[PDB]
Amino acid sequence: VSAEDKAAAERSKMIDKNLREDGEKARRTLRLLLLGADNSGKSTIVKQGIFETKFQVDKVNFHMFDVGRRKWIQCFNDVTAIIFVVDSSDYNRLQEALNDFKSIWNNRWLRTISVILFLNKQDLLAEKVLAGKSKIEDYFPEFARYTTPEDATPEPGEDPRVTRAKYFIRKEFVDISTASGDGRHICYPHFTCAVDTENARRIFNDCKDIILQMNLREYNLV
Amino acid sequence: VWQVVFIAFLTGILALVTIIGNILVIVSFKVNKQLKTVNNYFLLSLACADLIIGVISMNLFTTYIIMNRWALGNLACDLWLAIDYVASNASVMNLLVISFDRYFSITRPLTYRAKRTTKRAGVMIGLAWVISFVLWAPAILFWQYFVGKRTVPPGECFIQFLSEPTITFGTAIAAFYMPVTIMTILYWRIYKETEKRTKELEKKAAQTLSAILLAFIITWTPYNIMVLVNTFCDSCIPKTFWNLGYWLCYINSTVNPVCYALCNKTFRTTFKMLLLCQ
Amino acid sequence: SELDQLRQEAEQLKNQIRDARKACADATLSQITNNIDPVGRIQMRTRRTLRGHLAKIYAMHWGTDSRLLVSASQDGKLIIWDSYTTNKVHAIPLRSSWVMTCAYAPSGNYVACGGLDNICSIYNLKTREGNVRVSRELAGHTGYLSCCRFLDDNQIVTSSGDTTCALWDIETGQQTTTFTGHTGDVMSLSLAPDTRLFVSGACDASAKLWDVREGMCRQTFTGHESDINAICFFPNGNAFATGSDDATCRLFDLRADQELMTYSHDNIICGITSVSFSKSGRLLLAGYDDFNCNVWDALKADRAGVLAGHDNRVSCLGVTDDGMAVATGSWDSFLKIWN
Amino acid sequence: TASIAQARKLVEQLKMEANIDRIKVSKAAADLMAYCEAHAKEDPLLTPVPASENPFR
Amino acid sequence: DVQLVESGGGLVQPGGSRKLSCSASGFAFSSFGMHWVRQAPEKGLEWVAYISSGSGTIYYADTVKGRFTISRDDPKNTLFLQMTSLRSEDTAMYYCVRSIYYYGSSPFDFWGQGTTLTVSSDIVMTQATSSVPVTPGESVSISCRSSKSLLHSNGNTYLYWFLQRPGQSPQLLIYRMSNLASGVPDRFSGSGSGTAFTLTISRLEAEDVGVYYCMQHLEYPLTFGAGTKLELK
Ligand SMILES: CC(C)CCC[C@@H](C)[C@H]1CC[C@H]2[C@@H]3CC=C4C[C@@H](OC(=O)CCC(=O)O)CC[C@]4(C)[C@H]3CC[C@]12C
Ligand SMILES: C[N+](C)(C)CC#CCOC1=NOCC1
Repeated sequence: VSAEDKAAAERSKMIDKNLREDGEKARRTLRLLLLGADNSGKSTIVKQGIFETKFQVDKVNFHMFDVGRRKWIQCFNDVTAIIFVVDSSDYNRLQEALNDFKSIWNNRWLRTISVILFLNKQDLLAEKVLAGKSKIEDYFPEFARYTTPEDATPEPGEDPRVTRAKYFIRKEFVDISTASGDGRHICYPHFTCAVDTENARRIFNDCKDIILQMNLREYNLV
Repeated sequence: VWQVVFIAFLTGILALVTIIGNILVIVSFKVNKQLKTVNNYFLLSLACADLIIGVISMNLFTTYIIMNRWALGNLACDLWLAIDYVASNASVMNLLVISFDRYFSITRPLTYRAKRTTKRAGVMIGLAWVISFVLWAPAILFWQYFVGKRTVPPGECFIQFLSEPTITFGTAIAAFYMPVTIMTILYWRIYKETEKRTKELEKKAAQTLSAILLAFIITWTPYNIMVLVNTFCDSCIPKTFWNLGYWLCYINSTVNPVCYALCNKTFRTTFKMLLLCQ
Repeated sequence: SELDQLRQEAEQLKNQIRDARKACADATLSQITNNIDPVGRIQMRTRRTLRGHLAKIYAMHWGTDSRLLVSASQDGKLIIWDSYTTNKVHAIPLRSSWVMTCAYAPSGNYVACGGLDNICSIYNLKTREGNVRVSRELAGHTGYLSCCRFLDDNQIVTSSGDTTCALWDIETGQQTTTFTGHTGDVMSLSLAPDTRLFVSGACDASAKLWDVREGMCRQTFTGHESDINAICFFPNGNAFATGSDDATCRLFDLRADQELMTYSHDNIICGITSVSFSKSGRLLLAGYDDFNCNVWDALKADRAGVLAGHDNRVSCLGVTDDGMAVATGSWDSFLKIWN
Repeated sequence: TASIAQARKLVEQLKMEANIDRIKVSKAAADLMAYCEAHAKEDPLLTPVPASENPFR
Repeated sequence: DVQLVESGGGLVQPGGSRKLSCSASGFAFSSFGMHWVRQAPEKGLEWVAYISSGSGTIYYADTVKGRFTISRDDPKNTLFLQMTSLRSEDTAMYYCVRSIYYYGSSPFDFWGQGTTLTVSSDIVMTQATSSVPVTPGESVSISCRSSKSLLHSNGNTYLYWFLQRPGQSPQLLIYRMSNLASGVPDRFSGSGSGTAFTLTISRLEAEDVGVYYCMQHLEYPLTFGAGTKLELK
């Protein structure tokens, strides 16, 4: 060890010191992936190449990334959750939304990553089922066999024929989620609109549950 | 000797599990890079406390109950009494840090482990050993040299303040009774949050909770009950029963790698790889 | 007619290419090479580990002097390494944490990086002021950048997820030539030693040779069944090797214009993430998804060694100019220098 | 006319690749073979170098 | 752009104290190590102290150890030299030097102007040539010698070349015996081996006249040569 490479070794030690101080800061934030179609309205979820948005709920930092079949999906292998937005109003693209949700759920690099599901435009599907519009049972040939409509119902009241239209679309995605996964990752469904302002809390409550399951699994309490 | 060697054989067999059980925890922390986490720091320090018991405490105690009298120096049993009592104190206090670590990692899954770092985990282990060392080691090495003189017979070896009901009851609360209230209170609150999560969206919860709190109570409460009646009474305990509860205190050292490390699936996979694919 | 008549001409042209391809395969390359001694068991051991990355390493490039190397990770850091003494020469923060490629200039004055931001950022190292500053941000690609290589201090070629390849003038910041013709997403890119040609492997199970000074696809190679993730060039400059997701490496020849070897095994199911040749081209090193690399015989098609030192997916690979070291980065946030 | 223009461009690209000079594999095989024997002594991976000249000891 | 502005100096009684200062502007001061180099009117170039980046390594000369203190203020971009118990031997001009250390770096690259302070097992570098008459258009070779082998086991020989023009701060020409510095014309070259060094100038012209200095970086203390003055004809 000469005089100069001793000083070069001291330069490196300052670099490891600066590399570990922001890695601690990087470990304090949560990374979220945003996915959805063009009509999903995924930008109007949290009122706050690649588009990155910052928001804080109860003093923990969140990081949401919007990009824009998907070869780059292996980059988001260590994310906390994936936020998927569905156009529940547009019944034409719902089967495409089921097929797109099938690819995310059954992906090789997303076998342990939870998905937070936002059925966007839930007010718009009310007017398609309360007023005179296209029949929901036409596109999906099993709704008219309305089943267990309002099997359990949590709403103060919104013309409960709308609620069965809500529950059938929600059950078409949970059936995909419970088809495979073996309990490693859990899909959380929610109903959202543009006027809703509680979307940041719903991700915060779900991400708290996701970290809780990983913590409970290493103590064998689940 | 043809019939009483079964007591000698059984003690060394269950001691042999303790060394190989604890050593497999440290080498799993080394050969597996994924296990080198802050959460697993307390598992290693518990194994370090339990390694001293397996190689020193139960090996030297099993000569005491075979021979039936002390066969070492007068200033050599006190060192054993200092080492054995501190390491057993360190084992319980390491469990209390784990109970606190599991409490905040469940109730605060987003606001606790981010602040906890390698510097924060150092003082968790440090006071688990310093308080263990301070409470017992000066109380045994510096007792005959401070108040009175030697009081134990040359043929026996006890902590030499068992007769005084002033510091024996005080240390019994400050080593077993106070920590067992915290571990029972916290783990019930941990089980409460497991049922709360499932209701919002129960089988393995009660299985691990019972195994944690019964492998600790059963292996320790005979000793801490027997030590309290010797504070006021003198010779109301048979020596056959006293050494039974004294040796039950080392069974917790045996099961600590099982109920705390092997609950993690990552540790269980690394245990099978080292045991089979040597 | 119209599209129906034009589709018939493409089928006849495709049949003629295969007919001309079959007329050149007089004997198998594996048949001809079955007269030389095998290399035996190649035993390479880890020499030192470069630690300091806190996320998955996605890219690594050697320098020209074979002592400096730059590594790209998901922690938004570019680290220049002194591979002889483990020392970190530089730590370059990145505006984006999603980088899929990194490059080192042959002169050593510049490094490059790119990823999901669709921008090739070029950083100046040998400046005044004692700091590393970004000197150029190249924009114009639509998809994510998958690979980038420096032709010189003022020219760089990028691979992207817009199914195209580009050539840039760094001083002007403009796209000099755009390379079109692929169907799928282009994953990797290798440069000939004489710089006049380069090859790219895409997600359409096809590899295409391009002329940098003309902009036209000279040749097209189709022998794979899945996504081609990696490509490299034999040191001769007239052959290249492709790694794919179908657990199969293949060697192509430019002048023969067909496949030459197929590197496969029954116990290998995982795909190939990176490929690299040796100084003489006899050894073909490939990185896989089963946490280790495999050393193949480029003439004998037999496995000659396995480099198992990583506990996560090997993502990048690199062999020095003098052949004295092999550097392997992976998703376990470590870099291993093998010898 | 986008489908016609796409089909017409593929034919012209196919014609530029269907008429090129090609050699046989046995000449290409010998070129890759003899390249290795002309550089086998310059490969530290194939032929190990003593640790005196190793910069990674 | 890069500037190292000095302050302090003056006429000090013996036994007094002074605090020289150096303001740094135009470069990252935090990542650079700093050195104080004096120059007596009746002598050459002498090294005083050294502070590293991050202030974790500090070295002093033997003549000033115990009474001189060197410190830096990274947010203020200013390094200091607290000098106590002054004698007549400390009457000199005190230059401030920036320096960086990594693989391929060029330390001692930039010098500043100096404060004129007036008070009322070490390797020896030998520059045998003192005054040399030089005509323009010719080739001049300057040789330096040491008391040890300045080549290290990592293939590095630690020999530096500086040029002091009249009324100007010294400027780095060649670092590590073979590599040219930034902004230096390509006519300068350096070659040699252990204990034998040679600087070569080809086609000498104007603004290439001064006292050339020979400096070693193998081991602190940092020792300079006597100097080789070049003059016109
Ligand atoms: C029965 C007695 C003798 C046990 C010995 C005392 C200590 C070893 C224990 C008892 C209470 C424990 C404390 C209980 C509560 C907290 C607050 C807790 O606060 C946080 O969670 C901040 C986050 C972080 O730790 O970074 C930190 C651990 C700490 C100090 C624990 C550290 C270890 C303590 C002091
Ligand atoms: C009882 N034995 C001597 C076998 C080991 C011990 C001890 C210390 O006793 C404690 N009670 O609770 C915590 C420590």
